[PDB]
Amino acid sequence: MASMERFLSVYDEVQAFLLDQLQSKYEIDPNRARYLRIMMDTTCLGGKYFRGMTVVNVAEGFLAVTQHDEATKERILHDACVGGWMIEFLQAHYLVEDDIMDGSVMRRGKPCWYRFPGVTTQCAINDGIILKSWTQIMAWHYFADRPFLKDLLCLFQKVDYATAVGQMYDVTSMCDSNKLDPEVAQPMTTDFAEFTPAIYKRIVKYKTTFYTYLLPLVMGLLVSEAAASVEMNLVERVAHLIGEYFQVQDDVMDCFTPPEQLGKVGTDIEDAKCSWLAVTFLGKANAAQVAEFKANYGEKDPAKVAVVKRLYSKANLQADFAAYEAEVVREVESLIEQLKVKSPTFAESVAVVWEKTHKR
Amino acid sequence: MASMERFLSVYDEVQAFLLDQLQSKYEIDPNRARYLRIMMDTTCLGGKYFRGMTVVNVAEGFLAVTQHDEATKERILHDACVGGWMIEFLQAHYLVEDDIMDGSVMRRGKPCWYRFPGVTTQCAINDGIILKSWTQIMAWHYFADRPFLKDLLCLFQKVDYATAVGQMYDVTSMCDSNKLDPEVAQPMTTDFAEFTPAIYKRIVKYKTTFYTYLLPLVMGLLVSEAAASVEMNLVERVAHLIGEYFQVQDDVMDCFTPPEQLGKVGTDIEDAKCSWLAVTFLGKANAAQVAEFKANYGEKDPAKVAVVKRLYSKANLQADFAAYEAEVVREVESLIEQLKVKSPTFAESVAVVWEKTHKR
Ligand SMILES: O=C(c1ccccc1)N1C[C@@H](CO)[C@@H]2Oc3ccccc3[C@@H]21
Ligand SMILES: O=C(c1ccccc1)N1C[C@@H](CO)[C@@H]2Oc3ccccc3[C@@H]21
Ligand SMILES: [Zn+2]
Ligand SMILES: [Zn+2]
Ligand SMILES: [Zn+2]
Ligand SMILES: [Zn+2]
Repeated sequence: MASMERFLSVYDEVQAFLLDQLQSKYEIDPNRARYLRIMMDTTCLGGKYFRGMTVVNVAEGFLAVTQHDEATKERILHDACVGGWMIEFLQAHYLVEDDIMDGSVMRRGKPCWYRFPGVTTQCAINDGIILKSWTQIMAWHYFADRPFLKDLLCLFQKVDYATAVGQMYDVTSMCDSNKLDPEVAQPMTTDFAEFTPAIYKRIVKYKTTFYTYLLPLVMGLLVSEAAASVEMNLVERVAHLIGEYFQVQDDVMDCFTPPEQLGKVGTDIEDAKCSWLAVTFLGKANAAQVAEFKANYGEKDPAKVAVVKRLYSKANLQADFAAYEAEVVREVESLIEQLKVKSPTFAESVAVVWEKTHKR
Repeated sequence: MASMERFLSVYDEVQAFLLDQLQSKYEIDPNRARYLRIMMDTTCLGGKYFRGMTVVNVAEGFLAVTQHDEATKERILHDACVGGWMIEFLQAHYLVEDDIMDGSVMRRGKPCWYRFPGVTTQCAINDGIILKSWTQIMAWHYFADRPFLKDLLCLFQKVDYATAVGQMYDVTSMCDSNKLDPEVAQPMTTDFAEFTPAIYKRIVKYKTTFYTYLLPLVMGLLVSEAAASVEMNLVERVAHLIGEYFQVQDDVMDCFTPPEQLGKVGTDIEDAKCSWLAVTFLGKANAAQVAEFKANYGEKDPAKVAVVKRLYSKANLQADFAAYEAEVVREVESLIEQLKVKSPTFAESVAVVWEKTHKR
């Protein structure tokens, strides 16, 4: 069976399980079951399933070099699918809640969930709660007797938390830290002193890299009972590096990719986000350019946004991007080499992860 | 040591733990640590701590009849405190997110978290996420080697899920079930055919009773390694009964308790909630009264809300309330008797739970 069809089949299985359980144990009625079914589909399906498929790919790599009964190979692949769906549902949770938090309009060329007419924010916030709760229901049901259950729940839990911490770093990235205070409405920074490499890296590491790259890789290891074929500190380092790169690309596309291709109208400039463009721009700008940036960034006014875009184009950031990319290729290659020592298989899965990120 | 001072001390301990861990492992800075500290205090403190103190009270009951080393008694009490805080933090999560969902203005005579000037909905939604994530951090840290860890995590997880399902039942309680559809903006019911005893009971059982009464009771059992002194089906039945009563009282107060005493301006009538008042009213009204109710319920207009209030006063619901109360006293007493068979101690803790609910 091809991996994707296995993964998609398991979605139908897991869906059926969750909805049958709501009927048998939670007293649900058919219409509310249907609402949840549609919610699940709308929020969890239609992306590339990169995250969930990474769990499957890591597990397949181990299967090719480890002796097992056929039924064991099936059980491991089933588990890697369930585990992959746990990640996809965790993402779904964060995309639902993030879109409400940010007042986002679209996602993947469709309206954000909360904007569907029969949803509304009042329901959507809870719908996103349910999404994450379903990850735990999946784990407890499918992995009840598994030796990796403890480690998988503990890992999931740390990654979820890291992600919410990351979200906090992100939403607060345009405030001055010394001014944070629940009692006082928060001004946007005027100095941009916090738009640094170190601060950017912190936002991205927590907000994205733990759930997008560390969790799929380590989950594949856990369902394969392979966590001793790796040095975990290498896995962490390479995850943090590739994830950073992913976000840098996402940031560039927010400003420069046509909305029909992006699946949304990018607003990082108006939202005053700590983007790779803004930090790299401020890293090379002269006094006049810095001043022009301050006068126009973080404003909904299209005139001011076009001024920021012009400032980015004029500042030749494509060159800094090529240079960053070179350095990431170097470091990722180095880490892949170091991972070959203990597991050539795992190293190859990481190479694939990197190719899929680097090319897209 | 008196139970409350132990419980409050453990809050400071747990706080310190969480915030020290953010600094040592999550790269947090002092100002964001302070924001989180203030968030935690604001959202988790200042209620009666009924839920968390129930875990402590159940555990103390067992201590009085079970032989243990002093250090064991301390360890059990510490665990019951941590477990109680897990529940208080879970509530905090749900109150933060519910207040945003409902556009609530106050809670306990203070502004809802999301309305603090330096919070905003964008941060508050994530703050409520963090709140729940902290329950898991607490459990994994404090209960890492405990024999009850699995059962406690699995129970917590089921109660959280039940609660979010309950939230869905609640927010959708004024729609006609056959009309639920993410694609279509939802009209309020015109027939009120779903304002029934069975439907009300379902909302309350899931939205409130699992986290307010079942979880504190069973958590006390788990931290005491006492789950075999009880018949779990009795524990469930008595929790569901007392919790229902709690909600019925809450519903009456929403309409009839002065706002300064309530800690908020009640809006169940304007929000078209499936309240005990509306279901009991529709259970005894004549055709004219039903029609007047339909013409005025679920509208912000104060004139229409006063008409609904007048309809409730005129319909002598205090009498139905006294009758309900009598029947609950009966049934709770019966269940307490049945629980004395296996554990007089546990039965007494349940009696206390009931006294504190029944009197308040
Ligand atoms: O893109 C690069 C880069 C790095 C190494 C070699 C060549 C280019 N940099 C360095 C800083 C320039 O302002 C920016 O901080 C960053 C933090 C994380 C990821 C990326 C960047 C940005
Ligand atoms: O309050 C009572 C009651 C019950 C038993 C004896 C005396 C009074 N009832 C019965 C139904 C009247 O419309 C209401 O459905 C309910 C569902 C749950 C809790 C409470 C009620 C309400
Ligand atoms: Zn966001
Ligand atoms: Zn982006
Ligand atoms: Zn609510
Ligand atoms: Zn209420």
